[PDB]
Amino acid sequence: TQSLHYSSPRETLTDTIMMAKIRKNLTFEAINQGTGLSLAFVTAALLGQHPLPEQAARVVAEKLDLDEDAIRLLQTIPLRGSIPGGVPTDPTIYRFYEMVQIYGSTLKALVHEQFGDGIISAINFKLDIKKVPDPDGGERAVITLDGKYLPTKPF
Amino acid sequence: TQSLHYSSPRETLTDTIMMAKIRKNLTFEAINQGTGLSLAFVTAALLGQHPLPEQAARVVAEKLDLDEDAIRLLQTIPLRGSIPGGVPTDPTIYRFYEMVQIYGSTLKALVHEQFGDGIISAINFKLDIKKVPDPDGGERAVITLDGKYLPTKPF
Amino acid sequence: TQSLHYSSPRETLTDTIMMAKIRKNLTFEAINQGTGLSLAFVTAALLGQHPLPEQAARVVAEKLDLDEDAIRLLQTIPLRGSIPGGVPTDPTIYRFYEMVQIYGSTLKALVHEQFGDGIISAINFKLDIKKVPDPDGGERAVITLDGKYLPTKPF
Amino acid sequence: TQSLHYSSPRETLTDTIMMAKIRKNLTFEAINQGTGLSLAFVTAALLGQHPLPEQAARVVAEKLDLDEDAIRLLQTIPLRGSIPGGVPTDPTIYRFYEMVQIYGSTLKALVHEQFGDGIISAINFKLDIKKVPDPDGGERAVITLDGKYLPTKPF
Amino acid sequence: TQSLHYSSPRETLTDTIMMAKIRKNLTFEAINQGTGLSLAFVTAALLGQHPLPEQAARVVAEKLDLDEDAIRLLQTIPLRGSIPGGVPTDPTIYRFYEMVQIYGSTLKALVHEQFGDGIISAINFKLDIKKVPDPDGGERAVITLDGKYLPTKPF
Amino acid sequence: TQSLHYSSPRETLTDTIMMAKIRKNLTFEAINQGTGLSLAFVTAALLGQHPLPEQAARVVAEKLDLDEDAIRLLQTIPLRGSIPGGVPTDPTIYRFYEMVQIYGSTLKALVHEQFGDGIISAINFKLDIKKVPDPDGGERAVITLDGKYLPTKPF
Amino acid sequence: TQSLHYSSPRETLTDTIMMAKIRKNLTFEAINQGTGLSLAFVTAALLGQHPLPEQAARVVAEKLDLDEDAIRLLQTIPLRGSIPGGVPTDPTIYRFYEMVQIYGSTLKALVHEQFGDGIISAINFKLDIKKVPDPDGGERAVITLDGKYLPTKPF
Amino acid sequence: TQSLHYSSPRETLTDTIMMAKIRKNLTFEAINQGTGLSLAFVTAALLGQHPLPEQAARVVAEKLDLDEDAIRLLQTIPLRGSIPGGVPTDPTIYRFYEMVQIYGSTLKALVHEQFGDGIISAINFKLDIKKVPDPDGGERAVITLDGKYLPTKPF
Amino acid sequence: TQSLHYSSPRETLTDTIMMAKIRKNLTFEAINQGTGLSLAFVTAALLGQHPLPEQAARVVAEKLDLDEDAIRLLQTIPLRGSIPGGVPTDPTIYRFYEMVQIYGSTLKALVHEQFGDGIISAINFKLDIKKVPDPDGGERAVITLDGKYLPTKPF
Amino acid sequence: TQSLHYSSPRETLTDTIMMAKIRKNLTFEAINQGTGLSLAFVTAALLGQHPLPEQAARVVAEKLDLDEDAIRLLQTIPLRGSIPGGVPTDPTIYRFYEMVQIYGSTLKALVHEQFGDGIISAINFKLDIKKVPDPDGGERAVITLDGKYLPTKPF
Repeated sequence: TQSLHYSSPRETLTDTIMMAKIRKNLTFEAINQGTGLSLAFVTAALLGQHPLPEQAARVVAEKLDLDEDAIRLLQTIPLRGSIPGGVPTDPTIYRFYEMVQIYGSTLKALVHEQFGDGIISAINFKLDIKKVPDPDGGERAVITLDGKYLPTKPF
Repeated sequence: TQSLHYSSPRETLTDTIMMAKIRKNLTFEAINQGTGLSLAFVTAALLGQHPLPEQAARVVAEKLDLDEDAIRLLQTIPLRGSIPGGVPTDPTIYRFYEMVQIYGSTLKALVHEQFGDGIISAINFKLDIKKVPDPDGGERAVITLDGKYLPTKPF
Repeated sequence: TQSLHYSSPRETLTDTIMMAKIRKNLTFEAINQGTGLSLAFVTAALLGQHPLPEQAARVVAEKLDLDEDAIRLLQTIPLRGSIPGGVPTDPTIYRFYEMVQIYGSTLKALVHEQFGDGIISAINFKLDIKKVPDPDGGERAVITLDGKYLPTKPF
Repeated sequence: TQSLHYSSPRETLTDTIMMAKIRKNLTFEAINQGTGLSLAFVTAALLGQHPLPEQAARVVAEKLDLDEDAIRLLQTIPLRGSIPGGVPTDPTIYRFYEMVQIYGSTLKALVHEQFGDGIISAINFKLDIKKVPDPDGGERAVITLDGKYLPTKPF
Repeated sequence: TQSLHYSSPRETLTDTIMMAKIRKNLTFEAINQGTGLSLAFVTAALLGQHPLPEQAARVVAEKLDLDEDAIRLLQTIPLRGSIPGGVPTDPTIYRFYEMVQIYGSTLKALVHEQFGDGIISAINFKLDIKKVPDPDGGERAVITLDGKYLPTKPF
Repeated sequence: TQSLHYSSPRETLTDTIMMAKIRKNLTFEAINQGTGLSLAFVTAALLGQHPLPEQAARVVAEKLDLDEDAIRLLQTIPLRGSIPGGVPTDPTIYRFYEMVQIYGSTLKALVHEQFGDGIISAINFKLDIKKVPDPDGGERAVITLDGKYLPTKPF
Repeated sequence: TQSLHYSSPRETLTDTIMMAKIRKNLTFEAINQGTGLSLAFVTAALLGQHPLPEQAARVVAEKLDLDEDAIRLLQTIPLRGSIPGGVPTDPTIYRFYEMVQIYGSTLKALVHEQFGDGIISAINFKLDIKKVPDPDGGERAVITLDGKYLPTKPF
Repeated sequence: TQSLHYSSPRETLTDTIMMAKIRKNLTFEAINQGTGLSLAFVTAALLGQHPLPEQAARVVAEKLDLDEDAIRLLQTIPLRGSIPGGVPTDPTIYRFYEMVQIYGSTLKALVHEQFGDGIISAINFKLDIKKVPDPDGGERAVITLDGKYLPTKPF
Repeated sequence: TQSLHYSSPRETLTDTIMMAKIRKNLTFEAINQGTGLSLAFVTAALLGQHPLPEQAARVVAEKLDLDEDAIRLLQTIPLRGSIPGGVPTDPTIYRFYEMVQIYGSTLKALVHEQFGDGIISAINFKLDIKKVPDPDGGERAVITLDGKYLPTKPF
Repeated sequence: TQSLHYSSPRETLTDTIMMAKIRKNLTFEAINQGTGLSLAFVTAALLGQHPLPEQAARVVAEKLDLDEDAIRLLQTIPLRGSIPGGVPTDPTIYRFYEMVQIYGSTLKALVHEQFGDGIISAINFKLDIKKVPDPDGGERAVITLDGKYLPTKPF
């Protein structure tokens, strides 16, 4: 599996993808139909953060009119990172950034209390987002971060 | 309810709290017994990120030998933020920071697709962490971020 | 409703809008006539910070000679943020930045005193600017920031 | 009128003031009674961002048990700035920071359109915060920024 | 008068201006003949930091062979700031930056002693530079900064 | 003449000086009477930016009740720089910082046009502040930066 | 097992350890005798980057005269990170920093080629340093970084 | 041997190289066959961090369809550095960055203990990566950093 | 003599120069033959850091196939600075950067001890590089920094 | 020889050294008599950038009245770096920083032309400063940087 150490070719591909999606007024849910993969994984891949397996790349390529060069690039492992410079200003992204700023020390404390020394993985890891009704009217998003506990063992 | 615009008095209190917890070899779960509040909220408060109601402040104060000045400070709204300088280096905290760096644009995209313009709140918001078994051996942490959808409406 | 996680396409559209506005010597007030929306909101959208509803987008597009791709892009939710790098050097923008630097702790202190724990929203939010005469000669700007109070409650 | 070019002595006085306010469970509104000055100005002065005139300094000192060294220091012009490092992490302050990040270019645009070249002053300037009911239940903060227009004229 | 909230179109114009000036081997003094404006103001405008009024723009446009689009853009209020990133490395610019680094606290102290609380304006402001002989051989530059004092008064 | 490569000793001495100046209600002009040196030079020295000759160090020491250790430290060449971090937030200091941000490229252009390649010195340099009335009411500061021209010649 | 979200207490302990090591002229190899653990791990723990098991903590505490509070702190999981601000200036540390700056893209490229998508762990990880003779005279250091491959798999 | 002090021409060549490698679905191991040099060195050179000797440049050029301009550029000494801005966000590179962040002080300590004052070279230096089975299933990467010891000797 | 306040025109010219130098396989010493100027001065000019006198500009232009526009640009005083962002990552440049980081306070201390208050000039300044054999085998660079002492005198 | 990975204890020692040197009015030249070492090396060590061998430490300790704890700490290898934050503001240090900013690319270019690929060492390295008369009046400093060339060779 090929990989890139710089982001500019994948950012160009992502821009080609987004302009086709907006021109055709598609949803990510619709683009993902037939990949057999979870919506969050494929969306992240279309946005430049994961490789797609070849079959999923060709399924999404048919819906967005991508050429063979684009299909090849969609299968490459990218230089990951979706917030240029690390600190977002967009309010939607910032709220998730803010959760980590405020609750980061609590997450560390409770991980070590309940699991032990080590980390919760961001690689052996699954993300998903669910819309649920709010009991007081309106809607809520339940974002689930599901990661393997990897212990730190004295050697 | 009183508030502070600078963090040094609360950091001093947090250090008093942690040295009592380590000296007495207590868990956060044990300190929280009798508050009637969720473990994640009270842990964040002990770590300097929330005010406690007076009853919860006095319950935890009895377990950690805190004086009346400390009880008063525990009830104040703090200057929040738990990662000095915004960018963590500790690997445990960093993994949560990393999730937002990689999946931030995906979260934005799927929020706007499934909810619309606006944000998922970090204020009308609940966090919790659950330990569950991994089907392949080991354990996993399921962290749930549960926030109200607040729309952006043209005016 | 479509959205973008990166700013380059909306920055290009904004430049197209600004060069047409300058070539035609139009005002924002004149562009805004007949949009059904407030001048501050539509101006922010033209400058790349909000989506416009379809009919308002078509009204401004006719005055500025924009095509159907530009009309679609005007309706997309953007990656928000109008000050590259966060810190402005332009004196006009800097004064508003400076108001927050100097009065930020005062705002926090009085929000908590008069409302309680939590925030004043920048999303459930309206801005407007009004010109008033100064009694000592000259003119003043009255800028109104009108945000919903969102409480932080123990959970 | 004396002044300081560094913040540490004034930060010590602000800490002494906040610890007294919290000990006595006072409000800024109650501390301000009898100064004849606006709540936002006097609050900012107590938080280290303005000098107070002598009579106002003596009124607030009597409620906070300040001594003569502290009364003299409260009358000094400080090195202003209330957000260490410029970028806030506290959510309450951040929302006002975010307002400028999002609408900064819009404010510039409308200032130049409605007033002309130049700035809206942050010095010939008045700030106030008002609480009002939201018609849908809850409350809103109406923050007014009232600044003189100073034009940039070719010489 | 029109304005821009981003610098790229004006940077392009400034480049066109400088390339014609170097190609024609002109001085700013000669370009400024007949504008009715001072050399420092017009030089700053040509370098992208001020608008020119229409007739002065046409006077400089004739000497530099600029088109009507360029003339219109010369009349726009720019996004101001002449040092990318804020910190200069060029020795000539750095010396003026260094004067403020070293004497900044002295300037604050003496402004407050001789004028009072408030600022010396950078907008109600005139700059000029004169060359005078040095009595011990050589030449000196006398740069004069002439700014209005704007008091900070209790409100 | 002794020198220091770190600022903390002169920062402590500057604090000693300012606490005495405020306690005694002195002006810098009064402290400087009898040094035979310029107010701006001696003020900068008291604020940690220059050494004083012994005679001048003893004159200011008598006014401020400084001891022989402080007199020796006043004669030491300091590590210069009066704005921690380089970027000021205090409005009074920032205005002078802004003057360089806005007019830095103009200063460069006109130095090279009127003097040649090289720099205007900040070392062979004199600073002075004058207060003059403004015709429209109020007052203006005329700040004079007078520096040697030092050419850059090929080698 | 206890943990800390801030580094100040472990930095204090590390200083106590280092002053005893220097006063007693001990080596890390001698302190490590009888801990049952590897020299690199125990050295990192003494320098504030790992917890020690209780018995190993007592072994090193006896050699360095540490008390029971220090022994408890040695067993706490710390806030990890050994380079304040991320970027070292010390030449010895900088060379290892430089290896990553220069070869980072090569490491990523060869990890993906030889293992696949994912990471080489810094937690399931062992470090050791060995001294070997250089054939051309002198000595070399062979530093071994031994990390588990953690794949990124489509989900 | 020619060299460049800026990276953009070499970044263009690296892009041409990566697009060819991806188009032809080649491995670095396959590209390196016939150079007689180590895989890590040649990979780094292809990624823009080393010059290649002429014969090695011609061997890799033939597999990637490089022309004579590109062969000459591959032989030039580049401006080295593979992480724009110094701080990586890509998780694969970050783990190696994190190794230095955590163990940097330990490496310094053990270098000085086992070798003496001075540095472990990053120039007289060899890097290699080896894949080995993990006894518990899966695989590990053994990365060897092999650097000359250069002492700091008092002169 | 003309001057520029932005670097992009000389960066383009420097690229033109280096592509010709590499294509032609020239040395800087060969390019400089016949200018009557020092290799370090002319090399810095070619790399965008000085203007050349006309005679020298035409000598280098003939060797490099530069046209009359490039000759005019070579005579222009540039915006100086050769390390984007100030901090180099290239090992060759970094070593000189490191020399100042390590010995900066020593240079200050010894300048003030041996010369007095003031600076060693980087403007009235000459740089040169010599290669000499090392007694132990290999080679050494002797770099000479020769600058005017400029005293700081009270005013 | 012992070493430290943090700078605070050595900064404290350096302060003790400088206060005794200023109190006794000594020169570094006089302190260095009888050490057997060069003035630049010993000055750097006193300023916290090098260890001294034991007998030289005792020689300087006698002249500055340092204790046995101080003598031991003078012998430790420090965490090196003499400019907090990397960027100096002091004019005397800044001039040497500026020499590297301006001539850094020229130094790289000429090192590669005259030596080859690799670096000029900052560790196998000697620095000295000499005062020489200027033929046009005044004095100059000749600073010599003498570093070993370390080649970068293919492996």
